[PDB]
Amino acid sequence: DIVMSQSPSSLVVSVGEKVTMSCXXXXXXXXXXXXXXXXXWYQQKPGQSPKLLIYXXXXXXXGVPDRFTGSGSGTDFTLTISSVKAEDLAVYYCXXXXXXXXXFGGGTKLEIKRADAAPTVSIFPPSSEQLTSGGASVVCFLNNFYPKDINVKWKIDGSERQNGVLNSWTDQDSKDSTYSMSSTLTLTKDEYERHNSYTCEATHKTSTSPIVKSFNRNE
Amino acid sequence: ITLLNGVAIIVGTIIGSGIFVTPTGVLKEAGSPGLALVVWAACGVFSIVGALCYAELGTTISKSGGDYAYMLEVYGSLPAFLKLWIELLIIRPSSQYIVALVFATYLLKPLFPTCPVPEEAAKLVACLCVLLLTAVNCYSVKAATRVQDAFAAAKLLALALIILLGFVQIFSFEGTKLDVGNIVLALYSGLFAYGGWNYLNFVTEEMINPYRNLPLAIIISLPIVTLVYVLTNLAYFTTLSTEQMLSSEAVAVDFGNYHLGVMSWIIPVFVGLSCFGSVNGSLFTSSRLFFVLLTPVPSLVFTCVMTLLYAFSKDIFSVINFFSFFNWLCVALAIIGMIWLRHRKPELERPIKVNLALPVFFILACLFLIAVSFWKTPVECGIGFTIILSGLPVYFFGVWWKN
Amino acid sequence: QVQLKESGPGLVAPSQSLSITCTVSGFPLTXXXXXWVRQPPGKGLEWLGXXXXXXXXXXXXXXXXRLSISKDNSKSQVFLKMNSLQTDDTARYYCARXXXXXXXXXXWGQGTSVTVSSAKTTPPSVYPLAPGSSMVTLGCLVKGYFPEPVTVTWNSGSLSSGVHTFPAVLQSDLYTLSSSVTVPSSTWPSETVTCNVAHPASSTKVDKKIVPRD
Amino acid sequence: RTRWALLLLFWLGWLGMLAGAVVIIVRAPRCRELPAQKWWHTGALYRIGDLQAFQGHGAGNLAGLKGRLDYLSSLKVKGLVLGPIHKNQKDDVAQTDLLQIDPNFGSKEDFDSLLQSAKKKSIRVILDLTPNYRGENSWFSTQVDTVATKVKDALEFWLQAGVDGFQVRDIENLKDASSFLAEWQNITKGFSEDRLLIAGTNSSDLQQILSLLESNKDLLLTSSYLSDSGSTGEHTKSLVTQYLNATGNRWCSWSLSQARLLTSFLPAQLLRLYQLMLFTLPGTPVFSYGDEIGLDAAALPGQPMEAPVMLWDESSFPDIPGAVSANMTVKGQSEDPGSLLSLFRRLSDQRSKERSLLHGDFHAFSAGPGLFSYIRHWDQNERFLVVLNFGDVGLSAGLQASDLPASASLPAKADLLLSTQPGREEGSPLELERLKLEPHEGLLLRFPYAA
Ligand SMILES: *[C@@H]1O[C@H](CO)[C@@H](O[C@@H]2O[C@H](CO)[C@@H](O)[C@H](O)[C@H]2NC(C)=O)[C@H](O)[C@H]1NC(C)=O
Ligand SMILES: CC(C)CCC[C@@H](C)[C@H]1CC[C@H]2[C@@H]3CC=C4C[C@@H](O)CC[C@]4(C)[C@H]3CC[C@]12C
Ligand SMILES: CC(C)CCC[C@@H](C)[C@H]1CC[C@H]2[C@@H]3CC=C4C[C@@H](O)CC[C@]4(C)[C@H]3CC[C@]12C
Ligand SMILES: CC(C)CCC[C@@H](C)[C@H]1CC[C@H]2[C@@H]3CC=C4C[C@@H](O)CC[C@]4(C)[C@H]3CC[C@]12C
Ligand SMILES: CC(C)CCC[C@@H](C)[C@H]1CC[C@H]2[C@@H]3CC=C4C[C@@H](O)CC[C@]4(C)[C@H]3CC[C@]12C
Ligand SMILES: CC(C)CCC[C@@H](C)[C@H]1CC[C@H]2[C@@H]3CC=C4C[C@@H](O)CC[C@]4(C)[C@H]3CC[C@]12C
Ligand SMILES: *[C@@H]1O[C@H](CO)[C@@H](O)[C@H](O)[C@H]1NC(C)=O
Ligand SMILES: *[C@@H]1O[C@H](CO)[C@@H](O)[C@H](O)[C@H]1NC(C)=O
Ligand SMILES: *[C@@H]1O[C@H](CO)[C@@H](O)[C@H](O)[C@H]1NC(C)=O
Repeated sequence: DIVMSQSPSSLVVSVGEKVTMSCXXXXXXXXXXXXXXXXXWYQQKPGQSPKLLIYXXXXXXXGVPDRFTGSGSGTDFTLTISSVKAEDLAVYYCXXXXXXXXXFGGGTKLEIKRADAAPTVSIFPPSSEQLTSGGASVVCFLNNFYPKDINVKWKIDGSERQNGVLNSWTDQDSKDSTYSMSSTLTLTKDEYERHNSYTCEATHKTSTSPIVKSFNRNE
Repeated sequence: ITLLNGVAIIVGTIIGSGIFVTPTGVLKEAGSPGLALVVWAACGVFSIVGALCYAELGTTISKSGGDYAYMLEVYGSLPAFLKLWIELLIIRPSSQYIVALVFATYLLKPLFPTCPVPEEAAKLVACLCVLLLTAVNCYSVKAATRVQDAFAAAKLLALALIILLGFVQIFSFEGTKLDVGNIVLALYSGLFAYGGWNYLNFVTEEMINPYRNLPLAIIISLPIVTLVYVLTNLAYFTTLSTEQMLSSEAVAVDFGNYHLGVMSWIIPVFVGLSCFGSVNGSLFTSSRLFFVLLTPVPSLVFTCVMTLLYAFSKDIFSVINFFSFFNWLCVALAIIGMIWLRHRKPELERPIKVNLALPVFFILACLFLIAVSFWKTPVECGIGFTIILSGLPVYFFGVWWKN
Repeated sequence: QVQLKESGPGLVAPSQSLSITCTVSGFPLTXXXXXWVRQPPGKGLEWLGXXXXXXXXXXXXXXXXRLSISKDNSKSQVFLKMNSLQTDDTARYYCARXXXXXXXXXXWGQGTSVTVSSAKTTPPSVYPLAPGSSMVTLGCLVKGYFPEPVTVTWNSGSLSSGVHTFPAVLQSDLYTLSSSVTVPSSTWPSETVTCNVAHPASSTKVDKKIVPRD
Repeated sequence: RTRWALLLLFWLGWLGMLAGAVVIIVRAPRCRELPAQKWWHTGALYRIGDLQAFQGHGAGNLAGLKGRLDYLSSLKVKGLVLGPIHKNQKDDVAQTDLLQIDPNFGSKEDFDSLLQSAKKKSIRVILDLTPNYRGENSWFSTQVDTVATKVKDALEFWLQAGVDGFQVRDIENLKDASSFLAEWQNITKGFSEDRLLIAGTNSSDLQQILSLLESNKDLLLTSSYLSDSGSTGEHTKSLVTQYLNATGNRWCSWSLSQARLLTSFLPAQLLRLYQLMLFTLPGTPVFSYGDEIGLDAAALPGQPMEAPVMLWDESSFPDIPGAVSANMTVKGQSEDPGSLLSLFRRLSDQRSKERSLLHGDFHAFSAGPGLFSYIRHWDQNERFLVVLNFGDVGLSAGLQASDLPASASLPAKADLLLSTQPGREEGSPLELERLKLEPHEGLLLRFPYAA
């Protein structure tokens, strides 16, 4: 069984920086009767099925942009993007185009460097339909920040509540290369109406002081 | 009996029925027929140096010694018991098994012309020939040799008929496969056909004076048989493929079917009686030499039982190379005796004086024949070697229980 | 065009067999070999087997005993039989398409998120989010559903700006995700923006027309 | 007293041993009779359409051909299918006589010396008889009924001069094709029943090939049936199996086309994979010249693709000196044991020698997708198993022998005679349940009777 080892586990570049990712096979992937190297390169955008880019280690598939150049032979291979775009954020794999059991690659995630940007904090009260069933949950969204490491801390009218809060970052955007973060608090019907003011705080690298959005129950 | 009629007594013994089995075995280990032809002509003049020095030896051990083994060996080596024991259990009965087995393959080959013959059905018909010919010797020694001289004509006209067709129809050096393990193992099979030259003194010495006759009567009778053995190979190499006669149990029947339809009827009844009498004559000489309390009759039953034990083998060319390793062992221990008697005894030697040139060509040659096949495959030599030492239990039984 | 439709994700109890379909269009099924590829989320790809016009399989040794690939030549779809589903079988099962003995999977499938568990299917409970009191955001909180894939878009292809659908998180053996959309405040009073959900394990399509807070 | 029983027990025991020997040869199965092998069944054929290009540059006479036969018999061909050498000026009916040879080729006394020198090497010359071999329409578009009698009168003249068969091509271009092949097969067999008549057709579909073989069952029919096999040999298992059942496993020629080479239809990676298949299928392979060295109608500028120039050495093409390399020649491939000329000399050795490949039976069983495999067997001789991998990947052959007869069933190991790709050791035994072929590799495994 051929073993495929993709060298860089995760890389981050800016737009137009000529990224390369390496590969290495255990057994030799060069049939020495036709001298054609056998390796493939797939591209998996986040949330989508994979897509073939390169077969026989240098032949680009039909409909692939010309930034993707692959070269090498023997037991070393390299996929090269000449200049990355904003939408080339994906995960790149490696197959074995000449084998009985086709062993795939490990995987390599391509991030994108951009300049820093501050979030856009918005806080929502629970809706009228959720208030009917007997449950209460408040939501604090955080839109369009780059560096993807925000520690959101919840405060209830001067009391920092940090037990049982949910967080879920989204994958990096393909248009403006930014992230997003949601933050929902799980409370009861009795725990929500026992207080009035709710504070969501957003720590970032853009500002020293946190960005605060809030609301009051009574109005 | 003169020089002319005395030579015809010699060729009656040396043209045996072994000629009909060996050319498949000489081609299997020499490949192309051009190399297979020179192996045939090599062993013929290889025999003429060995059969002539035995003729210098056998005339002296019959007059001064007076027996085959003992009185010669009390000069040579006083343990002669294992020499008679190796002669009588693996030399005589295995020779009587092969000549019986070629009768079995040729009798069934018209029934299975393209199939191989069922080899467990060839073990039965071979032993059905021996049990018929064991009892015919024990019942009447008179009636046994009478049809045997009639069967001596059957091996000649069937052999001449093959050469008769070898002239009617009329690469060679391509597939040599030269190997020292192969050129000595294909030389064993060609030497199996030259049988009986080591028993040649009892046949021709009694008739006329052996002064200059017996070298001159053997120096012309061996080139006259080596021509006939080569002329029966060209009758195979022209009438058949080298690939057809490599996969063949009876090569003469495959030859005979190619030419005439009722010539297929006439071959296995002619060569069938060739080896029928050849195993009959081989029971005669093996009966008396153990004798020369016990009658000649239990000597016939001992070489009968111990030749049925060779039905546990697998092929003919396995036991032929098992035979030739030990047949050529014991002749080297004989001719080492006469050169040791070149400084020991005067022997009153006026049959023939010359011992300089001829035996030294031979003893180094059969030692080369015994060297390669021992290192090659001793799984047949070792099972023959595990039993030659087993006579020493019987030797201890003879030292003290008779004392 | 080359289209490989697929069944969508399915929920099953453990040690029950699963048959997944890979219905195709746009090419003759008998002239190309259709392969199957397993991928657990956040991990590497794994290959399962092949098929042909003579229903001849070439399986992989790690997954040969519990997979039985079959092809229905009439309706132009291939099948994949699961056997004895253990808890490490929750994955996506892609069904690709390769040329006649070349092993270069060009046109892939759409993906089926097989999820195996002993639990029960639960329909989602969707609640909107209104801002109340230069652009403003609308939210759609979808809470309480067990089978994980839910596709949330806004007004079925109308709104494509600021559509941030967050990944699903797991708590109390249910999944809760929320979506967001960024639009100016001139459009949403002058229109109405309605969150729509799709739950392909149950086909529970619920819409919530967003009312504004006072 | 004591003499009574012990001879009577031998009188019992000898018949106690004869009672086994007399029934064992009756319980044992016997051979069935060999079929009468005609001379063309015993090996391959070899077509020379152009004598001018087989040796080259004005030395293409029939008299110069005699030096080539010791090369041409090292390939171990059993026939020779010399092109149309009769005098014919193109598209002209009255000025074509099939009795006299064109003096550009030689003369009548040169041809009769060629037949005599071919008999010493066991090579049979099969004369072509396509009447208009220079026009695009081969069979004289109008007045078709006298050119039928022009060949019928010339079927007697070359048969009394010592040719050993005949060959006509393009029988799709004359009317009444199935009836004219019936009169000529009678004349060619009524003279002697060891003569040949190879017809040739360009039609690739099966239903036009069976209509020619339903009247005459004793001619070879070369055609382009196997020509459009696919891009990578896709329908090769389908086309080989369906044709042998369409005729009920009769005798039939196996060739890619009626006149063209191998490389006019295949990539260069599939040449060693088809020369293994064309020798071991139950019929006479009909190669054209240059198919033993991998001659290419392309890759050399200024070449007529109907008749390329043979590459004997590097001096074969003096028109462009830097084109012909040292591995594309007959001399350059003779000593190289991994070349293509050695494969043609190892496979035609086995086709002429062994009896399973000669007139054995054919039983192809199921395997993995993308590879073809079949068995070859006579009564009790050596058995042959060919495995061809037509895919561009390293498939593991899963051999499912569930429909083979009990006389010819698979062993657990079988030793490798030769493989078309270097990388395996030859002669060693090879397991069958774990085979694991290479991309575009073919194997030839043998195993004995053992039943
Ligand atoms: C095989 O031979 C037939 C002979 O009839 C060819 O058919 C002719 O093709 C020419 C030009 O291609 C046409 O002008 C004729 O009208 C055709 N005749 C008929 C009866 O169809 C056919 O093209 C050949 N096939 C190949 C691949 O060469
Ligand atoms: C020692 C002596 C008595 C041995 C005699 C052997 C006899 C019985 C054997 C040897 C040759 C044999 C024949 C060889 C060939 C054929 C042709 C076949 O189609 C029918 C059997 C037949 C006709 C055989 C009959 C039996 C046969 C005559
Ligand atoms: C114990 C001693 C005295 C026995 C003497 C007789 C022996 C040597 C003989 C008599 C009968 C013979 C057997 C007769 C037939 C067959 C069948 C054949 O397919 C293999 C050999 C075999 C099995 C023989 C072996 C040797 C045998 C057993
Ligand atoms: C000298 C003695 C021991 C030889 C004995 C040979 C015996 C066993 C052989 C020789 C001739 C043989 C017969 C020759 C022909 C036939 C006809 C065939 O359709 C059935 C077998 C049968 C009937 C054979 C049986 C076996 C047979 C009788
Ligand atoms: C194979 C096994 C069973 C051994 C067979 C041994 C046979 C061949 C031997 C053993 C005993 C022998 C017998 C012993 C004594 C006599 C008396 C004599 O006046 C005629 C021969 C005769 C009748 C012998 C015939 C051959 C014989 C039967
Ligand atoms: C002395 C007594 C006990 C036995 C006399 C017969 C002996 C010498 C015979 C009978 C059985 C014979 C064996 C039968 C079969 C085989 C297998 C073969 O691959 C090598 C030779 C070998 C091993 C033979 C050697 C010689 C042998 C042992
Ligand atoms: C040839 O034809 C004639 C009459 O047409 C016929 O009698 C004869 O048998 C044929 N020859 C064969 C079939 O060999
Ligand atoms: C061969 O002949 C028939 C007729 O076409 C075919 O359908 C079938 O596959 C084969 N039958 C047998 C018995 O081999
Ligand atoms: C012959 O050798 C040349 C090197 O000069 C090489 O380019 C060519 O591919 C070789 N021919 C074949 C058929 O491989």
